[PDB]
Amino acid sequence: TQQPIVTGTSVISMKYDNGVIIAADNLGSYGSLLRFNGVERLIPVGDNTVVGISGDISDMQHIERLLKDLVTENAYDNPLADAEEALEPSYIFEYLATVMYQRRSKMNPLWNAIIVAGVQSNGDQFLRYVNLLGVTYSSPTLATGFGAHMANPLLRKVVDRESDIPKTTVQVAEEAIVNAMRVLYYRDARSSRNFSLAIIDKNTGLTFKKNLQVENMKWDFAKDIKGYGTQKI
Amino acid sequence: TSIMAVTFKDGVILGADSRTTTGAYIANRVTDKLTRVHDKIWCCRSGSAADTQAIADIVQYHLELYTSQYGTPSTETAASVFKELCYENKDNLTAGIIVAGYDDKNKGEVYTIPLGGSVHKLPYAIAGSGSTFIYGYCDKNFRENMSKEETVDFIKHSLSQAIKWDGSSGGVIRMVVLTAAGVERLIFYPDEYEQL
Amino acid sequence: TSIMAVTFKDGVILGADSRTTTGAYIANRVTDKLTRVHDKIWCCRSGSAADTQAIADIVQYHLELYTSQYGTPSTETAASVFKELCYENKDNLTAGIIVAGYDDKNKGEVYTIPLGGSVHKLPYAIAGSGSTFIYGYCDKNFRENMSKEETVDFIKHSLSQAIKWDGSSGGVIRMVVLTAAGVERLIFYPDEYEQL
Amino acid sequence: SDPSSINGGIVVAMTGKDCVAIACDLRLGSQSLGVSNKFEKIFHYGHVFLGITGLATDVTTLNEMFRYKTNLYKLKEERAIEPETFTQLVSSSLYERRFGPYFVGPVVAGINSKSGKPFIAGFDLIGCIDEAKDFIVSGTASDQLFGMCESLYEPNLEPEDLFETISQALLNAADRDALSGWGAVVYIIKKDEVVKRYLKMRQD
Amino acid sequence: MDIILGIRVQDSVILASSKAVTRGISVLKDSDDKTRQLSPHTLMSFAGEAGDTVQFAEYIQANIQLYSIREDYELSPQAVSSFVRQELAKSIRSRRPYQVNVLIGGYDKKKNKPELYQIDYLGTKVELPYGAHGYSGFYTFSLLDHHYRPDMTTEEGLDLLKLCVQELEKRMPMDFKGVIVKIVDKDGIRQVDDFQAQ
Amino acid sequence: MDIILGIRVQDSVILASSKAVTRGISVLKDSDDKTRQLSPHTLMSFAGEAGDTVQFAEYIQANIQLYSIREDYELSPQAVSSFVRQELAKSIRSRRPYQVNVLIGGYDKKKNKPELYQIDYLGTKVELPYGAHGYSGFYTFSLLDHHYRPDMTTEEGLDLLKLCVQELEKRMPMDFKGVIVKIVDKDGIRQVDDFQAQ
Amino acid sequence: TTTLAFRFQGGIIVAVDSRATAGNWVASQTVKKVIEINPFLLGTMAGGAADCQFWETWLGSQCRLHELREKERISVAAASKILSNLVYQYKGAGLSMGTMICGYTRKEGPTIYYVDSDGTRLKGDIFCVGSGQTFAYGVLDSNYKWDLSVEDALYLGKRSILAAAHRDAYSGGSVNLYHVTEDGWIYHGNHDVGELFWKVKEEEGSFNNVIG
Amino acid sequence: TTIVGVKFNNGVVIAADTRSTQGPIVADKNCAKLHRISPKIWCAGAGTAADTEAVTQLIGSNIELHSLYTSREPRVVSALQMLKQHLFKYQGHIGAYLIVAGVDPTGSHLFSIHAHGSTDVGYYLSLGSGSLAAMAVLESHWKQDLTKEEAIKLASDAIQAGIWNDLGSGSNVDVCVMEIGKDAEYLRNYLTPNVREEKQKSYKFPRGTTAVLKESIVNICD
Amino acid sequence: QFNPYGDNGGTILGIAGEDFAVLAGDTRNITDYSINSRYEPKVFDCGDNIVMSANGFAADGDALVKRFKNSVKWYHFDHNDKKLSINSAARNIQHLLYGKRFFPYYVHTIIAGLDEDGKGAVYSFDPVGSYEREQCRAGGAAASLIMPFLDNQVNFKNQYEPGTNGKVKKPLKYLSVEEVIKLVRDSFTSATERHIQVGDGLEILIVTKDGVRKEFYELKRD
Ligand SMILES: */C1=C\C(=O)NCC[C@H](O)C[C@H](NC(=O)[C@@H](NC(=O)/C=C/C=C/CCCCCCC)[C@@H](C)O)C(=O)N[C@H]1C
Ligand SMILES: */C1=C\C(=O)NCC[C@H](O)C[C@H](NC(=O)[C@@H](NC(=O)/C=C/C=C/CCCCCCC)[C@@H](C)O)C(=O)N[C@H]1C
Repeated sequence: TQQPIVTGTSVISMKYDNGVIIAADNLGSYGSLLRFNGVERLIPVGDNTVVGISGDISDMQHIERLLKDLVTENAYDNPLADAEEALEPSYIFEYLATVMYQRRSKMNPLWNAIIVAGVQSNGDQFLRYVNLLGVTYSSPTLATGFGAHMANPLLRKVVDRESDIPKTTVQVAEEAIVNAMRVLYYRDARSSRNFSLAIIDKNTGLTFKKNLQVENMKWDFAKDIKGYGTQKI
Repeated sequence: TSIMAVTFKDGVILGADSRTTTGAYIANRVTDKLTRVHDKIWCCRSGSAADTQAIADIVQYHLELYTSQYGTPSTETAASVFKELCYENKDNLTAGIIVAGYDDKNKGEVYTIPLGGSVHKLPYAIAGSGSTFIYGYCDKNFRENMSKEETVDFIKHSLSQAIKWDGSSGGVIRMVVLTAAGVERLIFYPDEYEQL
Repeated sequence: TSIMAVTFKDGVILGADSRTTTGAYIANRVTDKLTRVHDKIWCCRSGSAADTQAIADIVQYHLELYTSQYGTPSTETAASVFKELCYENKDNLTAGIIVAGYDDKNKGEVYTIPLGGSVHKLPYAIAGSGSTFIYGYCDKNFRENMSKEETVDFIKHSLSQAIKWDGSSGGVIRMVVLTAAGVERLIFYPDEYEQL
Repeated sequence: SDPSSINGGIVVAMTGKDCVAIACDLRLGSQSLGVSNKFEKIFHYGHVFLGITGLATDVTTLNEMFRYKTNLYKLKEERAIEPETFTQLVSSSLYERRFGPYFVGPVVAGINSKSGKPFIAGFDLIGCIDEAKDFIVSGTASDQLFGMCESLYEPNLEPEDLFETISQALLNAADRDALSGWGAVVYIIKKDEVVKRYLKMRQD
Repeated sequence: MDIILGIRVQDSVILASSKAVTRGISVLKDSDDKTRQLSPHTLMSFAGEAGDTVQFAEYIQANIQLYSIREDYELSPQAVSSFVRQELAKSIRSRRPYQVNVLIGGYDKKKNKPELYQIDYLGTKVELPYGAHGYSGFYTFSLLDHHYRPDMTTEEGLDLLKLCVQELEKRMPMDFKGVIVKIVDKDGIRQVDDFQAQ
Repeated sequence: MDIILGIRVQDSVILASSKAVTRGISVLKDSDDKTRQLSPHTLMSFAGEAGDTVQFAEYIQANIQLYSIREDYELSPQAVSSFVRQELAKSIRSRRPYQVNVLIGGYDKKKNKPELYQIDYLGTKVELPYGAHGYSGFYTFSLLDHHYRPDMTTEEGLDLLKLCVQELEKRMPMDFKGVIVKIVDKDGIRQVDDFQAQ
Repeated sequence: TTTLAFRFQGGIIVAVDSRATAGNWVASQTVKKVIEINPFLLGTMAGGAADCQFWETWLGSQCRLHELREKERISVAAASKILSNLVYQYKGAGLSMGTMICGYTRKEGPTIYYVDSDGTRLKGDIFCVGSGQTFAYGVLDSNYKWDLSVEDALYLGKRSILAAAHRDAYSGGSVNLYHVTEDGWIYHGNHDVGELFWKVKEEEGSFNNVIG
Repeated sequence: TTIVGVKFNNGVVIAADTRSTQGPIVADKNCAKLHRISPKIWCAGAGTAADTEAVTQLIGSNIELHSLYTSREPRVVSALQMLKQHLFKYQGHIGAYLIVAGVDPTGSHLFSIHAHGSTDVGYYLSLGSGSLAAMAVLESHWKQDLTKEEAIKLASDAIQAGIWNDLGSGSNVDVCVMEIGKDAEYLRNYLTPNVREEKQKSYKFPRGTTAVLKESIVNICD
Repeated sequence: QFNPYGDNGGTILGIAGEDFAVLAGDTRNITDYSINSRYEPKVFDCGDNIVMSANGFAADGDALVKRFKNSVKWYHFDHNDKKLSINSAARNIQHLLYGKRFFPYYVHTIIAGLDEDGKGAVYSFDPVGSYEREQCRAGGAAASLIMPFLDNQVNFKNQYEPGTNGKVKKPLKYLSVEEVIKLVRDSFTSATERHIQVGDGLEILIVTKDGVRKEFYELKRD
């Protein structure tokens, strides 16, 4: 039984016709103090899987070491470690899912919400969630924390049901995800303007974008708002 | 919330962010924490929105009546009515108020009313959650009798930093200039103060 | 407590106040929160005195053994051992540690280990109760690759402010310069930094 | 601890073709102990009916209150109160005690003497009004009544069918609730006559 | 709790009430009468909190006697029970409520029938063939549910009672020192001073 | 609590123990024997927590019987009482302590004298002419403090007891369903099956 | 839950209801509150359902193992102490069970043992356990005679549960009867309280209060 | 509950869902969360239903009496001050979260009042459990100078964001348009996107199925 | 403090026919007022013609199903691929559950299949292992809504033969698969109306001697 201290906020994602996209801002909050700014909360494992983590940063750093070891280990006595016997997104998830539930069951959880995004060897898109309680689920779109409330309603408009995935392109998708990242910057008091985004396309592979920024923000109308009811000037 | 009021050569200037949150959710991003209680007496509101708005609305009523009967009230007086409400109801109020006004004889004046309900008159005063992050900065950059520009800059910098560190602050930076010349509203957007 | 470590052109410098209080009483006014874990790897201690001293003493033991067997340890390694102790025992520790060391290949390096037990490598880092008051100041005055003098001044100013506002800080300001040239101890008295 | 679950009991009202039905159980207990099997929860003032589930003492109190009020109402208005008006009266009567309410769940049923239109409505303990066109449920076994109604129910049933439907909803709902049952009564209301029948059900 | 039982037979109402008064570790009295006569044909038994119990009963008594004097008429049991339920329903939402439960038994000289009323400190009132307050109900309701008949005579009823008092002395934890019985009928209220072995 | 009394007369020890076993609202048994024989001339009465009570007694029994078999000799009461005080003093500071109070009465065939021991779950042991556990002591100690004499006969003692059991039925809240009495002397342990009216 | 068991001339009678609740919610009216430990032993379920159903099935296993080992049917006094000691090992952990171990051994005759998770083990002639115990005691206590015919005793049981099922909100469903003889126990049907109540009312004239 | 407010070029529009609940049970599948304070000043309310209704009427009643006394159309700032001062008086115990809007002799207005009494002002707002779902849509499509039709669409969509994504919201969409020069138009059940599919079977019981014990007629005529 | 448990809503239903059985559940997974997924299967085919579902706290629900399936695997290894009887499965699950009697699986579980006579069979459990075989059973969030309906339409409770003066109870004629699927759809569309946690989709598994089949229907998404 612990309590998160340095934390990461939302992690949002969805899947398009050829893969998946996942993003998370680069903030490391410490209460209300926006203390750290170079935090990469997107962990790529191999080149067909990206793991986005939110929640306690120290635990995230720890899940990170577990992921790297999972890779180092898979290589051992594995002549096809970079081929037929390489790490699949589904293996990486199932592993974390296991670790997560075992830790909640020991009353010493890893204070996080995780989304494993990627493309399976047979092309299939992989997107699944797991949190400190060991709870898991899937959906054409997934978000943690604040994104669950604001990002999902938006992304779901793009891919509402399964049949919508093949009709969605990377442009449409990456767009929605970037707009969602903007909305979260407008209303989440624990968010940053800078974020990272990643795309795992069955054809183009893994495209990992860093240092992005929220642009095209409407603020102008802020000038026409004076007082809180009866004030005029 | 990040708020401050600075006196200078021509009078006084009030500044504030525009973020009001309820938890981690930003309830309003374009809030106006700069309230008018008289022609040239304004205040900066921090603490409970409901508490400060209700106190402000009452002070405004009192000063409107004060005028009708005895003419124009001093900035010190407006501070007194605030202080009176705040101290007398300390147990049911969460309001940190900064009172700034322009007088022709006194020029610029600033009064700060902290949670206890005590009153403090100063050259400048900062308050609100984000105010803690810029104590060292402001103490090292404030100077008495700066010019309107030097002051609009002192405030723009100070608040950009407060907004930077404090997650309970943000949005746009609003200002209000009080001088013999009149009353001027200023607004600065993220795109500007973020890169200072 | 007010502590920080800043990297610069020739390596790195560590600074701290010397006040350790138990309530409102200043238990020790001439404390040394600048601890040596290796020849050119030191740390800044904040949080529980007993917790940080105990952790420090253990890291020093580990690095002494690391040496005997594999030679000189990197600054990143010393940070790792600290981080290992701090994360693994998070539930019984109240320690905020800043790790700074001088390498010949990496020059100056700074790692900060906050309460959670996570590790952060940065150009400079501040910590301790008084650190909150100088977030805005330091962010506006720090510059990369400053000279030994520019850096000793950045730290002297930053800490004089932290000591000014935070009652949990005070006494004398202590510094430690780490460069290829060696290790230099610096001390500044109230009479000097108070009037800056 | 929970006032609305000391005595128990349920009430349900349904609308049919030019008719409305309202039924209740007859239990009155004190926790697990059953005390009376004759505690009816339906009352009427003129052609308007009122079912009241909840803490018995309040069920009695409100009945005496609305009797009193509807009486003076008839003396001054020189006509009997209508369902729609009575609903408003109940609501404000309850919200009057917003910060120390009567722990009850009222249900109103009747046909508007002037328009001939059927009318039923439910209230929460502080007067919030819910005016449905199909059915209103109330009591310790309200979840059950909801499942029963949402399924069984269909529009414009005849008085003879609506009886079967509301009786089946009531009965099967009550049988899954330890605090309801011990007998039941059902009222079938038409613009001209009102039939009151007692049902045969388990007594455990 | 204390033993407060009530049974309505053909032409009368019988009230049984424990005679013990225990305070902590000691049984201070074995001859206590937990009852008050409200009018020539109306009796009320009560049990509950230490002070409330008597203060309420006497208060209710005084008021019914006053109505009698003022109207030179005796209020029907039903009416008396309605006045009492009202008093308690007021009490329940007052500053310091009365924690008293009562059984009201009387003979309606106009309807020429006996009536039994059970009312709890909340103001819950119900009319019953037989009733009880406290735990007593727990062992006696099934007995009566089994052996009760509306046309029973006062004698038959007094036996059914003895049956209940027996089960209560057998299975109940506390020593309630026996009961005091009273009959209410067309002729008024009288006590069966011979039940300690009837 | 339950009734656990003990009185040591001239040439024997008498133990009286309530026969009731109540669980919440219902008295489940009226013929319970809250005692265990540890050896031919040593008897132990007990009262306390629901499980602990029997589990402790039988455990102590088994051990004393084992010592008897192993040594082909019967431990003196004093010794048996020292073994028991030790067992409880261990229990008191263990993980889940035994909440059992006991009275130990036996006849020392070597000293040719009866002995009575009172020991509580804490491991507090004291030797007494008469003693009791629970509240019983509260009404009986003054009776015995008044009417007790060391040279009383078993008959005199059995009367003094009847006196106590009477005060207890008079002033005690609970109906303990009478007591079971037992005598321990030079000839062993026997039960007075006629005290329900002796 | 209401469960009773009494000893008499004809042996032992065991009657229980079948209502299972979770608050005011009636989970089941079809629960088997009589665990058939074996052709000569019976267990009653009161308190926690799983706690009884499980640990009593476990008891059956232990008994069977005793017989294989000792080539001799286990005594009721011993089967009751195995359950008793097991349950006491968990004293404090929260187990919740009030039960009756009933049987007929040539060596003890008809015997009834009360066993609850408190560690209490009691031998006796009449026992009623459950939230409806007082209602069954009422009926049972005043109509019991060692000289009841195996037929009249069977009825008194069935009726004692009917009484409890009525008054107690947590009891109900149906009645389950068992007759304990040395040759073992004999089931005596499932009696839906739904119908049994009305029947008894009419035929017996009781429950006069209820309106029929 | 999901309620929103959107100002457009010549007025203001407010919308809301129609689901009411107690715990996880839907109390009313189609209740009205749009309240009329005066002919052209409507208030949308979230929180404790009975409270928004009651507080809405009280101020509505007083604004009417005030209107009559002064012989002037009601102002939205009047409803805003009477409302907030009432809520503040009750230390937040009256669980009312309101978005009040409308037109009056001084233009078109849009406000929001929180149960503790603080008020806000803006071009678009939302409250309720669907609060965030809606705001996500408003922050994504609101633009300055919307037309009456664009505003209704935006408002309507924001409410939908809640119906679908929020468990506390659902059923239908209620809209109310208040244009500077015309009569306010209340559009009850503007959208009804949740009509139950026809049941698989009819459950009409055969008469005589229910067992009755007794029967009788009741007297209604005095 | 850390709370190891959570609630993901959902509701399951199991009905047993004469030579078949069905186990259905909605496919919505929630957390408070948010929807985690509109489609996350809850009923599984564990083999040997046994369908199962542990509803409540998803993490515990999956752990349990997983553990059971693993049990069936070894049962085969151990007893030469012998088919695990539905009743044996039931007893095994009771041990899985009670094994954690002091740190329970927060789930209400139901399994369906065919007995050793070819008759439909449904088994339901306690979060701690108590189990009973039954004709039909609803479990989960809206169980209190569905069960009453089921006692009425599947076992004809409180239903009598017309005219017989409520003296002859309706006969227990048994339902066919077609008729049973109707009560399942109606049970869920009705539950979806009044329970905010029930909706999105209805996945049904049908077990016959010929194996296991799946049927899917949508439910309102509000
Ligand atoms: C007799 C009734 C009785 O004698 N007393 C009433 C109290 C009795 O303990 C109730 C018992 N009911 C049950 O055993 C029920 N099962 C449970 O209560 C299980 C509880 C598990 C708790 C752990 C938390 C789980 C949270 C899960 C969230 C999805 C029924 C269903 O078996 C009872 O009725 N006893 C009868 C025999
Ligand atoms: C909007 C939904 C929303 O905004 N939030 C979700 C939760 C909301 O509170 C539910 C609300 N439900 C109701 O209003 C219901 N009634 C009640 O909640 C009544 C509460 C009474 C409390 C009385 C106790 C007072 C103690 C005082 C001590 C001094 C239903 C039945 O109307 C809702 O649906 N809100 C919608 C509009």
